Amino acid sequence: EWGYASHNGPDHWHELFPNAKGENQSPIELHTKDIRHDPSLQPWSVSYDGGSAKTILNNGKTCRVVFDDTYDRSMLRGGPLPGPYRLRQFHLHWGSSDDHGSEHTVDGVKYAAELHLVHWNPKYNTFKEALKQRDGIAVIGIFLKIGHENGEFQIFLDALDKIKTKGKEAPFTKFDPSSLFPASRDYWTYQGSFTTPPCEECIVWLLLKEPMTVSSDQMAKLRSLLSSAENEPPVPLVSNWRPPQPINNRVVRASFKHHHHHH
Ligand SMILES: [Zn+2]
Repeated sequence: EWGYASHNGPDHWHELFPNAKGENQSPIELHTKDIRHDPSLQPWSVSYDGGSAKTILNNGKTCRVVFDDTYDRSMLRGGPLPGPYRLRQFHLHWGSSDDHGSEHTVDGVKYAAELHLVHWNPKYNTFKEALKQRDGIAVIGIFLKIGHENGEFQIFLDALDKIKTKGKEAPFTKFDPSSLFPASRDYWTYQGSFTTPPCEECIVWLLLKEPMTVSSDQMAKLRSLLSSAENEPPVPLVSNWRPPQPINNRVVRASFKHHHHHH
């Protein structure tokens, strides 16, 4: 229905999805000088079940891994969340070249890609109902910095062979996404929305400070996917990222103390 071309891109979504025009849209630019450290922000911790991974697919917008959220198996707790959230799926956004690709930016710096781990509050009984609440969904956002090749990320990349084209899907199991987390757990949080239509404003964002490193070759593997079906001309699935939206005056807090700015 929508896309990332010039006729159906972000600047054209609001015409079909009113929420695109909302006041709490994501992503946003992160300027450390305008972000306050909140000492009350507690740590977040996860308990994932690698056996919970179910499918990997290509919907022509990105590549997503779907997990079994029929019950509390892979949970996210702590941080600014009121209770535990179920892991439902993770997907990526990336650019055409290594110099850009992430949706959020930290002090002007863009990364090659951004990984979004999507969770939802069971208190709301159902993902659909949860989508209606401002804190219904929680998303762990991880940046991918080019550097050392990532071993665990390779497990995921290899599977891409099975879903080169749009509309494809295949089994994917025994993969624990926490294996991709950097050593640091410091994060930034604010309330926003899904970066793709309908752009619901039901997300509590947790962006980790330390990015995950991946090799240029590995990113190359990522860009090998196609945004078009099978009996169609090869169209590379690149640039599936949304530019920053207006921060307005939303509170953006940091769980860590940044020593460089004051005494
Ligand atoms: Zn996303």
